[PDB]
Amino acid sequence: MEMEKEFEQIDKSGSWAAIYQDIRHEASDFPSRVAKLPKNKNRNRYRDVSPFDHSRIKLHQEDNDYINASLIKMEEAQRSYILTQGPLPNTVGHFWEMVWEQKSRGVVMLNRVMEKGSLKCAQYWPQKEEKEMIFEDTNLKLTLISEDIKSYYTVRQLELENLTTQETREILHFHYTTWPDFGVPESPASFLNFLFKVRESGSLSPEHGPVVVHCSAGIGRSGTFCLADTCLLLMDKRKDPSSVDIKKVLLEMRKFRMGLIQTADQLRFSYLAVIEGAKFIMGDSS
Ligand SMILES: CCc1oc2cc(S(=O)(=O)Nc3ccc(S(=O)(=O)Nc4nccs4)cc3)ccc2c1C(=O)c1cc(Br)c(O)c(Br)c1
Repeated sequence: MEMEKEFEQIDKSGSWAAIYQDIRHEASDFPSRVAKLPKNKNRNRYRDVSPFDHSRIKLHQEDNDYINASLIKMEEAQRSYILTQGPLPNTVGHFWEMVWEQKSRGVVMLNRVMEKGSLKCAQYWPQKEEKEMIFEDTNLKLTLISEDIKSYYTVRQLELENLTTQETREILHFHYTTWPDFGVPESPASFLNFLFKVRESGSLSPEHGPVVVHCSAGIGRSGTFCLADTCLLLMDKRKDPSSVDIKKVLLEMRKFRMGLIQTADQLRFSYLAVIEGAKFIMGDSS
């Protein structure tokens, strides 16, 4: 397995930061003019994380169509993802409008609402069945249907209702709750399990709109999720799985949203996830 030995090489040489800087300097740079318009400043959580104009998700409202969200299209893998920031108190309605308009079936959340004593995103889903949320600005209603709390993640069934047309849709919320406040998980086992539970739900499948994936900024943990998913799918599709180059896949995804994978530790973790996921498939039973 050519990837595992590249991993040992980099580890032995302690050159993860070196590899990561090469990726940073090779990464695409495209205009992000809409994101920097002054009227949009309170729609962005971070000054330096903007969607490229060419891949940004547009809301269907003539008013202001801006949301900090990007479409990542992986042609060969036939996967699409929407990566977005954790919603702000003033953008929770826009977030659910995007979910509605894009026909998404799943929302993947990779952070806790509070980490390190600070708020990382708004509480944007209801916490009790009988206390639904209404987003008056985008005319949507959100009801908690069920909630299944597991050791490393929680899954919620939500009902989204378009109050204007009275159409309703079932949305699955996949909430990974155990990413550490600092650094990355020591083992990728629970993260890979989570990813494949999202897969089995149908939320990544082509009959639905793109999954919505977010963390704090929508580039770091979120990038690790998409990169691992796409790499593992490509290894199943190609005649030669060892031809999959995680660095090249990462650079292709960075054509669609800047900053994916924020630290050298996240880069190493992404390799480790792909390697261990591959090895699990090679020993798979049935
Ligand atoms: C490929 C995705 C996946 O990758 C994983 C890696 C681990 S791991 O971190 O503990 N590493 C690991 C663990 C075990 C093995 S193994 O040698 O025991 N191979 C297999 N045993 C049963 C089936 S396959 C090889 C590597 C654990 C769990 C998974 C995992 C799953 O949790 C998982 C896999 C599939 Br396929 C699946 O349909 C679902 Br649902 C979950």
